[PDB]
Amino acid sequence: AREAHSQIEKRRRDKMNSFIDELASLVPTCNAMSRKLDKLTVLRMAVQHMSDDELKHLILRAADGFLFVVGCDRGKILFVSESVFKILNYSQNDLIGQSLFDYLHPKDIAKVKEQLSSSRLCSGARRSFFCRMKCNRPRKSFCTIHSTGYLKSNLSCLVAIGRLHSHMVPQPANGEIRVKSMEYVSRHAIDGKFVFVDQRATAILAYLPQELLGTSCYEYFHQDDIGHLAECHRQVLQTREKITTNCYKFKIKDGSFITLRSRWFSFMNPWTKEVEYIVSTNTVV
Amino acid sequence: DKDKAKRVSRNKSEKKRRDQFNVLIKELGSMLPGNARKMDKSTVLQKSIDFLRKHKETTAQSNEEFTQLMLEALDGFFLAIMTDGSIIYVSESVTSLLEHLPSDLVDQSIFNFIPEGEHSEVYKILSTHLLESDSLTPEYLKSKNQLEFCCHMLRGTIDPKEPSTYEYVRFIGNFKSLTRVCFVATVRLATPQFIKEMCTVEEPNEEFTSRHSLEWKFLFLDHRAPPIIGYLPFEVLGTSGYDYYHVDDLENLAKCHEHLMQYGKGKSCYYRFLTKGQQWIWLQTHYYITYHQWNSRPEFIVCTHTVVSYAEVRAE
Amino acid sequence: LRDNIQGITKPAIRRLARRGGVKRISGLIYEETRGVLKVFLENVIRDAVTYTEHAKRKTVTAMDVVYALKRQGRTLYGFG
Amino acid sequence: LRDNIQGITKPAIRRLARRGGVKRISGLIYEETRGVLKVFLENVIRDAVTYTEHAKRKTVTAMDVVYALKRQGRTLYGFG
Amino acid sequence: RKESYSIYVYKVLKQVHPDTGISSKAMGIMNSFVNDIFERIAGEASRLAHYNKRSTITSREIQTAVRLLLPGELAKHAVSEGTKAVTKYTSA
Amino acid sequence: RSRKESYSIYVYKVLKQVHPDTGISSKAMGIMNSFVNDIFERIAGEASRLAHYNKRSTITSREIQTAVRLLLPGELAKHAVSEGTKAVTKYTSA
Amino acid sequence: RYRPGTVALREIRRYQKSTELLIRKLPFQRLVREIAQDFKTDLRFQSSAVMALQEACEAYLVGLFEDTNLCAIHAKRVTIMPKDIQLARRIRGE
Amino acid sequence: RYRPGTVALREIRRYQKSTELLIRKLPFQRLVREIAQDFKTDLRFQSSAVMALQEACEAYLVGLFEDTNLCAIHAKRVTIMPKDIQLARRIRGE
Amino acid sequence: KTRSSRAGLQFPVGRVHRLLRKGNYSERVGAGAPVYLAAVLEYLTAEILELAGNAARDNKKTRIIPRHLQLAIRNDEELNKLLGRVTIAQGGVLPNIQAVLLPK
Amino acid sequence: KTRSSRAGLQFPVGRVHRLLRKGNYSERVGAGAPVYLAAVLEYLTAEILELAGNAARDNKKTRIIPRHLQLAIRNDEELNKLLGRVTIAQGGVLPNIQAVLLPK
DNA sequence: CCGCTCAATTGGTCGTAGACAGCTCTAGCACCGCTTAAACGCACGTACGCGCTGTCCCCCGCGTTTTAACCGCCAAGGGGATTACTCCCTAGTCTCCAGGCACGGGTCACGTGCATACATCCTG
DNA sequence: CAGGATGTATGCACGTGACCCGTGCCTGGAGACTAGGGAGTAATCCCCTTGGCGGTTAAAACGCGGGGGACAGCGCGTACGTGCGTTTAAGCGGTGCTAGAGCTGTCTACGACCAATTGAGCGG
Repeated sequence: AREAHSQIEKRRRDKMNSFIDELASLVPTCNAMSRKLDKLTVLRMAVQHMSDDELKHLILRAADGFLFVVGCDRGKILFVSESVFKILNYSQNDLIGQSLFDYLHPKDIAKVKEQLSSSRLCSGARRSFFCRMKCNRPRKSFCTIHSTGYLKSNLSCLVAIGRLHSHMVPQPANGEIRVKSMEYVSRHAIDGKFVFVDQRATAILAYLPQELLGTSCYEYFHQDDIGHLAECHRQVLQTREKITTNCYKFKIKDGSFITLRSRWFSFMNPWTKEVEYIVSTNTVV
Repeated sequence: DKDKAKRVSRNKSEKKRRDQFNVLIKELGSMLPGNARKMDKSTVLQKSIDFLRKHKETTAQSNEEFTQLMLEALDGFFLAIMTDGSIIYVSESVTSLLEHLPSDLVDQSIFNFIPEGEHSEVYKILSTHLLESDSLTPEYLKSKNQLEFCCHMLRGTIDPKEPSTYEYVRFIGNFKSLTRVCFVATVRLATPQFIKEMCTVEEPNEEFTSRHSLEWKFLFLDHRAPPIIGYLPFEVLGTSGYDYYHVDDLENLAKCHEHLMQYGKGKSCYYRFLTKGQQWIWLQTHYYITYHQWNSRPEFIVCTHTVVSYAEVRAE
Repeated sequence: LRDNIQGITKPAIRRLARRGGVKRISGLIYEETRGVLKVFLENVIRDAVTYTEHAKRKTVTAMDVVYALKRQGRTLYGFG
Repeated sequence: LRDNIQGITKPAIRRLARRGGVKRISGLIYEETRGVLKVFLENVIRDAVTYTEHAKRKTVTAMDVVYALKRQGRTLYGFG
Repeated sequence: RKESYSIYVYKVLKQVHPDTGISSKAMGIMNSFVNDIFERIAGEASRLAHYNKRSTITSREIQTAVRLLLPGELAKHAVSEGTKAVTKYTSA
Repeated sequence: RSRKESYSIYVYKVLKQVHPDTGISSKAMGIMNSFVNDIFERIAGEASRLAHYNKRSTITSREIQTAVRLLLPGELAKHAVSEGTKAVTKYTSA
Repeated sequence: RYRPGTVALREIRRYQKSTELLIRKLPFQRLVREIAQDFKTDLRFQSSAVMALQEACEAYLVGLFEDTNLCAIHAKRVTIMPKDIQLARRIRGE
Repeated sequence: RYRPGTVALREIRRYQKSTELLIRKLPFQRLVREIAQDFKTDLRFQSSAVMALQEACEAYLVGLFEDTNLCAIHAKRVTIMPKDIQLARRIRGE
Repeated sequence: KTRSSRAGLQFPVGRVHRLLRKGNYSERVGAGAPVYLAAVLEYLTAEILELAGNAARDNKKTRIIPRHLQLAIRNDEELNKLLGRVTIAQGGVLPNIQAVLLPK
Repeated sequence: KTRSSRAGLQFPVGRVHRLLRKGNYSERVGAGAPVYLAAVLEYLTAEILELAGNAARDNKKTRIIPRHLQLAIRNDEELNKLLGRVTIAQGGVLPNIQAVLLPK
């Protein structure tokens, strides 16, 4: 019985050796080598030895804005796509090897430093922010760029696409088809101060998130609509029920007004039975 | 002092060699197709032998991170349909943009989602275009196969009572023959989506833990949350848990928490959480309450958060 | 309340030590003894209370003290 | 069987004492240790045998040793 | 209703010391003693039956428990007493 | 042939969820089996007495929780009680 | 006056002969409640429970003192030190 | 020559590090039979039973030795005496 | 006829039998089991009472008190081993003083 | 489906239930009791194995041996309280050396 | 001592836990031959245990003063103990099938032996 | 710098020791269902603990004196530790035999259970 066992071990050794030599035969370097390579070396060389282009065109033709890569340690631009010349009018040679902070607006640089900070691309590494970037051809010295991307590992960097969205809304919905309008979410203190605002608001309101937070919605509401909106505000504080406003004008960064309609409610935290904030969903008319 | 560890140095060295071999076996096996556990080393090498044969042949006869990034920035998805309108493939990103599962689109007619007044445009685009390729030039490179057109598409929904709602999208793509002729395009929403819902979890299962005060403020956040929610513990501590919840889900969660206040234990409804990366992620949470021994009254809430798929949310 | 451990007076400790056959006591003993007694009481009380809580009672009975001592390896006779 | 207690050698005792962290041993310890061991071992055996007798068996099992140790507050893991 | 051994303890005391009475405090001690020994034997007998896969308790388990639980001199007497009691009981 | 129950399956699985890169010796496994039955008896015994002391005829999570609070050190008891609470909650809810 | 140690031997004989509690009852009751309040407030206590605790506590401390006395004697000391108590406690399993 | 006590330290470290039985197994097995014959002659033993006894015995003695060592140290001594063993056994109520 | 009487015992066989059936000690209890046990309980009880009665007499008392039970149990080495972990309410302690404490 | 699966437990709730229903611990066993206990057993098991796995790696081992279980138990104050009187086959000891013995 | 149960005991019926007879193989008991690490006995050196002197300061004994403890009384009412009804929880029953377990075959980790080449070193 | 000789380390093959997968498979877990006893609950009571009021008093707090005990320092010698050679019996690896452990099947005497009777035990 012991003899059978021992020869089974021989069979195992023989089978392994047979496969190691066979594995070696598939590696050009191992096959070219005259000498009988050791088992460790064969395996090392074997692991070294171990459509997408169609998709590349499919996605690139649909591409918009520009890709850029910026280092987290210094804000240095490591790469940018040629399409950036359409948007910022700077060339690849003007941006690469220079700090992104040299092109960002001073108020947005602080936000980018925070965005670049760490916390198949995973959502945890995901970053998305609006910022103002300098243009080679000029307030018009800057344009508002939406930057969305993920943090990537020697120098850590953000890989993101910068997109220059139109402040105008192209192709209005047809009356025949029920089409979802543009929307943004914001939340307000009891006195109407922004305590939260999203990027959709910035695309719609032109104001970047830091330009809205800590200010009253009444600073942007048109006085013709404030009387109505103020009534909705006074009422919404009294109820959990959603109150929908009429269409109203809201001031945007470029100094113009746009027409919005919004649904408001006062959210109560059941643990304290207290209103945390006014919650608003705004809709573009 | 007395000489020692001579035997240990030799035994360690012999063992070190065995460890090096074991590392290479693991590495070699890891790259294989048809990966399985409990394979013997002989099987690992045999599959590695066959893999190298297949790898050399397939590469001789022949972008992910970029493609994901560009699709998200564009607020778009790949969509491929037959001339007959039947959908053959769609990128998962469509679920975040139009709330459609791949299972809702694939094998279905595209005209089920296009408004009836726009059917003729897409039927014309599919039916008018015909091309036979030569043996030298790939179809995608031919300007004849490249096409750009726009149409509306119906959105999916969790609650079917919601009135039919559509999105205007642009198709940028090319015609390709399959072993019939399909059209494949990146579909971009004309209306930008600066915030979207994560509908599929990148891992089969993931979880994170937190503790909350009797005001529902964060008392604790574990090391597992930040990879999921993007926030480090100090970024959430002292803030209300509600600050991260979706506008519609705030009310349903309040009801769930009221139930928890009543029984001290339970499970939440499905809800969305706003990540630092500005994505809404669908979650479901298990809760229990811990009590102050002196009087057996509540002191804090312990929360176990499970990330869930859009399909799981809509299923119940 | 508080500070009732000091209610275990030096003489009270002397008497106990004498029953134990102790002829002479250092001053450091008295504080040490109080510490030990406090722990002992905490152990018995914690268990006696635990029994009381399980029974959903608010009054601690001698039987709970007995059950606490029994599980601790100490058996006391004459209290039911 | 006699004098098998001598089977517990002085070196064996030294080594056990070393495992107990003992640096230095008086000569009287070796016999004292044998005496104490004899008693401890006897107490366990008497119980193990008693279990065996109750079981109406002629062979003592490890389980009887475990039970004998268990009731004596010498719970042992690894033998079931 | 509550039960005690005070009747039986008293009767036993009069067998050994007819001239002697018992205090209520001492009686409390004796009742605790009887219940404690009952628990010790009943517990040991239960474990013995368990270890031998027996569902029934017999005099063998108790005798064994007595031999295990009691000191040598007490065990010898207690066993003879139990043996006599069962023998007499069976005969009567 | 006869069959004997063991916890070896479950002890193994638990380790694989904690330290997947490690295994268990046969002696260590025998020790863990000895440990599980010991603790089981301690809890089941304590729970039995608690039912007796309160003239109850049924063992519930309350007896076990109490036995756990009595038997374990406070740190382990807190965790063990929470785990027992969660397991029952999840089970009864499904 | 008597030379020190003579009175102690008289006291030892007296207290060993005695059975009554050597510790003051009311201070003890306050101490019990002071401790018990930490596990649960608004507790009530039977007078029998208090006596049970006092009897158990004195028996415990006296037993500890006996072992403590032996330790001091073993060290060829008459006066007992905290270190004698700590050793006895450690050996006893505390 | 190694100075007195340097060997003992190496031995302590070595024996504490190891897990092997220190008592010679056959002598032990005979000792078990030598005692067991007093309760019942013509008695047989499982080999595992003998090892179980030995492991319990060595563990017991080691525990006793550690307490004994503390007693000698408490006395400001290094050498352990039978007196130190007897004290430890008395304190543990053996 | 009373089972206790058949066994020649003072202790109640019926109560013991019931107590063995209670407590969940077993699924079944042998008829001779409570008889054997009652004899043991009675025997041990008698040993303590007899010794305690002597202690009472030594103290010139005609009634047993916990002090007497304590002395009897602690003086008898077999009972001391059996009940060495037991505490007796108002038992006091044995009058033991170490010789090293005595004057010389 | 197994109750253990329904409770998210690894331990055999069905086995635990049988073991609680047997052994005469009570006349009846609550349906939730086995689940609660299985969770406790699993928790304690995990705590020991977690420490043991560290002990193995701290010594460059990939295999848990009795020594690791002993070391884990004696180093962990709570486990040593629970298992302080327990002896382990080939358990070994903590490397306790008194300062008076050490060179200085 | 007096009154009144219903706990204790009788005498059945019933199902089965254990005793009993029997067989099957396991592990222990008994013994030998050979290897050599542990065990024994002896020689030599000194660190450690022990006894002793001599400070020096800590505790014990005693008195006197002051404080809370015991003892006794009281009332307030809360909580444990009790009895009465509902119903729902799990033991008990029957059934089905797959998860955990044992046995066989096969595989991996280990030291240990050996071949072999390279490090190195002695002298020309 | 060369060649022959010696040792370190690399590399492999070797079988044993430890280990796991597969196949079988059946036992025991889970599911469905019911019966009726246990537990939960409401409604009640009234015994015991809480709490205070007041006085008497021993017990506790505090202060001082001075002898006794704890302790440090010093010296003595010897019982112990350390090293060595010699020996032996413990380990190890066998062989050889079967008493006893352990499981299988039969059948009984046994205790559980219930209806009936009665007189030892409990309240006052």
